[PDB]
Amino acid sequence: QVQLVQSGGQMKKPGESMRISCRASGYEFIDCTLNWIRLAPGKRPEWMGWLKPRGGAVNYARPLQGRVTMTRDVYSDTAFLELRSLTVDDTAVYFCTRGKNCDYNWDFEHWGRGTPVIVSS
Amino acid sequence: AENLWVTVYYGVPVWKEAKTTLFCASDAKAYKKEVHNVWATHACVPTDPSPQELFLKNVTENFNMWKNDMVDQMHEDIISLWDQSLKPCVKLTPLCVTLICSNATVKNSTVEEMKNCSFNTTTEIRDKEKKEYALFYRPDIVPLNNETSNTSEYRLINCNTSACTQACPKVTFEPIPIHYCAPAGYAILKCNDETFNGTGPCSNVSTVQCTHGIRPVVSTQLLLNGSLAEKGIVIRSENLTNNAKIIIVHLHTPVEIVCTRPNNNTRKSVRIGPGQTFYATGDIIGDIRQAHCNISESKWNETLQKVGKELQKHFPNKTIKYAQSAGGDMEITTHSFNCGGEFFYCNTAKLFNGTYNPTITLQCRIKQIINMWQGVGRCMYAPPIAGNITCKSNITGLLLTRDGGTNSSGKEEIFRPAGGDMRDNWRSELYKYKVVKIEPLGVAPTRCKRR
Amino acid sequence: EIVLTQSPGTLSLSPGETAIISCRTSQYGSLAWYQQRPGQAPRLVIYSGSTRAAGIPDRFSGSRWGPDYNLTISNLESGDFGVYYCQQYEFFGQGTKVQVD
Amino acid sequence: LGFLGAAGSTMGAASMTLTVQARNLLSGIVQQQSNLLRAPEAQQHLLKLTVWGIKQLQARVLAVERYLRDQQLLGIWGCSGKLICCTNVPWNSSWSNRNLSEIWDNMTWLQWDKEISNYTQIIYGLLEESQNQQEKNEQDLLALD
Amino acid sequence: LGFLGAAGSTMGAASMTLTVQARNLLSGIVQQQSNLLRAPEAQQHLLKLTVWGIKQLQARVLAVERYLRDQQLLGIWGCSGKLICCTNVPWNSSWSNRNLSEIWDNMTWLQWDKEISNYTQIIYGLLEESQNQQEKNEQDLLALD
Amino acid sequence: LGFLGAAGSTMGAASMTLTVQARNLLSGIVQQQSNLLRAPEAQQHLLKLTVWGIKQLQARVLAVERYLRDQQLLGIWGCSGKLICCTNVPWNSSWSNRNLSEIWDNMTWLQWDKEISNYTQIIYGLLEESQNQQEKNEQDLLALD
Ligand SMILES: *[C@@H]1O[C@H](CO)[C@@H](O[C@@H]2O[C@H](CO)[C@@H](O[C@@H]3O[C@H](CO[C@H]4O[C@H](CO[C@H]5O[C@H](CO)[C@@H](O)[C@H](O)[C@@H]5O)[C@@H](O)[C@H](O[C@H]5O[C@H](CO)[C@@H](O)[C@H](O)[C@@H]5O)[C@@H]4O)[C@@H](O)[C@H](O[C@H]4O[C@H](CO)[C@@H](O)[C@H](O)[C@@H]4O)[C@@H]3O)[C@H](O)[C@H]2NC(C)=O)[C@H](O)[C@H]1NC(C)=O
Ligand SMILES: *[C@@H]1O[C@H](CO)[C@@H](O[C@@H]2O[C@H](CO)[C@@H](O[C@@H]3O[C@H](CO[C@H]4O[C@H](CO[C@H]5O[C@H](CO)[C@@H](O)[C@H](O)[C@@H]5O)[C@@H](O)[C@H](O[C@H]5O[C@H](CO)[C@@H](O)[C@H](O)[C@@H]5O)[C@@H]4O)[C@@H](O)[C@H](O)[C@@H]3O)[C@H](O)[C@H]2NC(C)=O)[C@H](O)[C@H]1NC(C)=O
Ligand SMILES: *[C@@H]1O[C@H](CO)[C@@H](O[C@@H]2O[C@H](CO)[C@@H](O[C@@H]3O[C@H](CO)[C@@H](O)[C@H](O)[C@@H]3O)[C@H](O)[C@H]2NC(C)=O)[C@H](O)[C@H]1NC(C)=O
Repeated sequence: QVQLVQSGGQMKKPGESMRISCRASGYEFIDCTLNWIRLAPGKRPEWMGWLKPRGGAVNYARPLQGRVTMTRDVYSDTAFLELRSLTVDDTAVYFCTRGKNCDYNWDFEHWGRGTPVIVSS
Repeated sequence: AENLWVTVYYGVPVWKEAKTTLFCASDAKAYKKEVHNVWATHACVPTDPSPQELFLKNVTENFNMWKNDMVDQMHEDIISLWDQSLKPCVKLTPLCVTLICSNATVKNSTVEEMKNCSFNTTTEIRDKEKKEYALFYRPDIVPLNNETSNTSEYRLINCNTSACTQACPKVTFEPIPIHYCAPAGYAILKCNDETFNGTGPCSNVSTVQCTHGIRPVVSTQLLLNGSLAEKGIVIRSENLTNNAKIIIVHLHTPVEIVCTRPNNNTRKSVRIGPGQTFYATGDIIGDIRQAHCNISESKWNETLQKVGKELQKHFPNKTIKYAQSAGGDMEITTHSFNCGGEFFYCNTAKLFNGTYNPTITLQCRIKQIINMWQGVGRCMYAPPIAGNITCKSNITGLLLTRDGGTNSSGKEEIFRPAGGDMRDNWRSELYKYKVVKIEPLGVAPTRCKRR
Repeated sequence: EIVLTQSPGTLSLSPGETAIISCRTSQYGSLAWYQQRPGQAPRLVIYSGSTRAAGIPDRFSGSRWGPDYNLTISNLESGDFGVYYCQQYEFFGQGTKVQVD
Repeated sequence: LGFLGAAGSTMGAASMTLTVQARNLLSGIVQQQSNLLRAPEAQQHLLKLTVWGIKQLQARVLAVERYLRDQQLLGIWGCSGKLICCTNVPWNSSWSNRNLSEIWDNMTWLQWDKEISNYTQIIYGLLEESQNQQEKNEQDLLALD
Repeated sequence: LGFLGAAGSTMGAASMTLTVQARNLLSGIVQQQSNLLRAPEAQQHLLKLTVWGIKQLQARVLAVERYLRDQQLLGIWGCSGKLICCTNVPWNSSWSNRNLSEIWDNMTWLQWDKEISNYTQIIYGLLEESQNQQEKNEQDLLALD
Repeated sequence: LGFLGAAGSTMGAASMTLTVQARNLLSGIVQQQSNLLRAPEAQQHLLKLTVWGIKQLQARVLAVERYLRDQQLLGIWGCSGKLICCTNVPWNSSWSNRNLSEIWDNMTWLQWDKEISNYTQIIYGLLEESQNQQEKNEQDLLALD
């Protein structure tokens, strides 16, 4: 058994930066991978990224290159997502996820509560 | 049918795999004076003075590099030996008090990174204190633009994680090689054949009693001092479509790389207790220059085009494009690199600006409060070394990642350099040498009669 | 910029009946499905194309024959109809949905 | 080197070199007084507590456990020492009924005992009852009158 | 289970089940590779120094000593392997003189082995004399001419 | 005491007292359950980590290694148990040619095998091929028809 905590959804305007956090408890953070996902209804879900906390590694998605950043903090045991210059296209919900085991990173067993983000004007 | 064919034979050439321990072996000549612990310790055993091998006729076996346990075995063992090296001879540090610095002004000019800094340590008498020039080097100070650092005063970076341990001045650090060999009842098998994709049957197979020596030098995203490949270039990777796993690349031909810590330096002792001795940079002499490295651009471009003409083979009509570092902490992005006790951090942007289808120079920064391995505890503190120091190596491989996102036919494909997982510095050499156990009590129906 | 897809795009079945779904066409990789949206984050249904996932009802089982890859969706309910997805590594499907009644 | 130089040869050739494994089954190149290595020089730090000391003792005792267990399983059937043995028991009905020619002509043992593994306990039971019959017959012969 | 399945049975019945002790006096269920268990999962923490580590190694080597000592004491009399042996020596005058009837008809070894303990050394000495006579006679038989 | 009671005596005298070594080569007075000593009183501190615990484990396992290795070298030649043995190959041309008289009349083993030490591997190989001939002939006898 394991669970993931989130700070909820936050709403904002077009064209600025913002942040969102997630954390994990049990099945220690330092060994196994994390994966962000975006859900826009009426649009295809997009693999946002994956961060290996063991060494600060990251491989962002090419369509979002540059204006999205990730960071870790081992002692606090958290996961920060940062993005810049949001548009209405990014109207979606966000999640933080985990895999079954520490060798595969696609068939996601444990998901967060979900956090909507809407911008209209 | 006479006695319906029952008997038993001894010896019985059969074997099966088994997760089990491995063993030490090193050339035990020079290290008899390093009484304190070090990798190829005076303990263990002298290496066999006569290695043996034999080629086995018609043997068919499926080597599989990513599944084998022994890499994890050594990944635990080296860390444990590291701890047992920095468990004794170590002076727990009551550092992190109020300190104040300013621009060094060694010459009339301001130095690049050092800052002449005061420090009120404890005197030998527990009652009183005294001031001396002490440790500064920039990344290990929590800063502020005011007349002091942090918020006021300042503190060393380590004192909200764990107590950093002093490194033993007497203990050397070099990548002295180590062999491995198995106890009785176990043996090691070797795949001599080339063009091996890390899996599937290997035909040209030879049995070696004890593995060849490796140099377990720790580093990231630039495999160095590793044995060159058999021929041409080879990719050894656990799948490619699964972009999560890391992709290795290994070269037959070497490339010279050299780095220099040009400044002369001298360490000055500072006393911090009854018999506990601190060390740090005392003074600097001569021409001031940043640490850097030199590389021949022509050969680097040749090798990048070589790699390019390899991995194009794994795609029908796609095109490649290198790129600079992914991001995040300095540990993974820059080129981690170890040299005689001093440590180097080198920005690798200039080495990956190329594209597919005379003397490049690298900017680098020394670093003196290391938090490598797990990054969780056991931070160590090396002492600076007297005078200048230079060192060279043969680049052997690179650690790449494939990124992801949406793709279409005719689009470009992007690769980036990464690392971090120290295990992928170890799977480079030890893809050979499966571990195997012999079971000598098989049977077969055969006619016989005792009496 | 899409390679993955799945059929049929939309279905109209009552509660309690069975449906046949399939992902296409030929791109290699481990297949997967993610359950219909209940309102919160969805859960898994299947591993490796044909392995049932832990803590899931027994109503649902996949099948794979090379490019051919089908999933039978049996005994649907109003508490389980919704938008469900097909996935290989990075891409996802067109986002099918089965509507109850 | 033993079968590390002769594993894949013919069955007849395999039986001709079953001996040298005795050195290769107990000695070990590095753990102890091998055929190439004697005790190390810096043994003062070997005897003092060290990780590789525990490794040494673990390896030695595991090898001893292995050899003693196999040699005991071989000895109880009256086959001690004899590299080729023989038993007074037939083979069961199943699994049997394979032609003998290929097994001796060109077969290699790596693929042989794969299917015999699950039935291997049965051969131990059959040899056990063979030894029981043999020892009671020995007792009866011992009973002269 | 060794004698633990048939310890208290009749005198003759004990001989019929002496064999399964070979497994029951070397392997052990839990110390190492056994008839029920294999190597442990978290062996990285077992190989690293631990309170129970020395216990495991002590148990293994103690079992090895136990088996080897008595196996040698049996071997030196030329009785190796033979679960029932025989020697060319008579029995001494004192202790002696007890009838064979009850000893095999209903008696069990539990009530028999106590009183022979203090005299047990004497049997070793007499068996040693037997082996000395046998080896000198073997040497003389070798002397054909 | 083994040879320690009769080491330097005559050649023939040594063969007559080879037997008491079996106790002497495995037991040890002090390591374990000896002919004079049992487990120690304050064993709670022997089991807990101590320098002399590592000493006792090292010594006991080294003795086991020694005995098993030499027995195995003796066992492979079919000479197990037999204190006097015999091999199926005559002696090589070089080294040879020394008279038998002095050796058994007055020599003692201390001065004998020093010259034979460098050639001992040759005798091992000769006994090995002797065993190979013996086992193939055993197979031929096994081939009744
Ligand atoms: C990849 O592979 C390559 C190829 O193999 C390999 O290349 C070598 O890399 C090393 C650096 O890692 C090169 O540099 C060497 O550095 C030596 C400097 O260290 C000296 O000081 C150490 C500590 O003692 C100091 O402090 C005490 C107390 O303050 C003081 O008393 C001393 O005087 C001294 O100042 C000391 O540990 C060290 O080594 C000694 O001990 C080891 C272990 O016992 C022993 O093996 C050594 O022989 C030596 O006795 C050394 O004393 C440098 O000295 C050394 O040799 C130069 O100087 C000596 C003396 O002046 C000359 O005799 C010699 O000819 C050299 O000029 C050496 O230069 C080294 O040069 C590379 N190899 C080559 C061929 O160039 C890489 O390391 C590998 N790894 C990587 C990451 O690249
Ligand atoms: C490592 O990288 C791989 C890519 O490089 C990646 O992709 C694939 O992963 C799958 C894992 O499931 C591997 O497994 C299979 O490989 C076969 C190989 O093709 C040949 O063999 C099939 C036999 O398959 C039969 O059995 C399976 C069930 O096991 C059925 O689904 C299948 O339908 C068959 O009944 C044979 O049929 C192939 O023949 C061709 O023609 C027939 C008739 O028209 C077609 O039905 C068939 O689809 C094909 O067109 C052929 O002789 C593959 O065909 C299977 O579909 C399945 O993919 C793959 O080998 C592997 N890709 C490669 C190139 O190896 C791996 O996943 C990745 N590994 C990891 C761990 O990530
Ligand atoms: C104590 O431990 C911390 C943790 O590693 C050391 O680093 C500090 O980590 C925090 C983590 O959030 C940094 O936070 C900053 O947040 C702002 C928010 O706007 C952001 O813009 C910055 O980029 C950064 O993420 C913080 O900067 C960083 N450094 C300091 C001095 O707090 C910290 O150095 C350790 N020592 C002390 C005395 O705190």
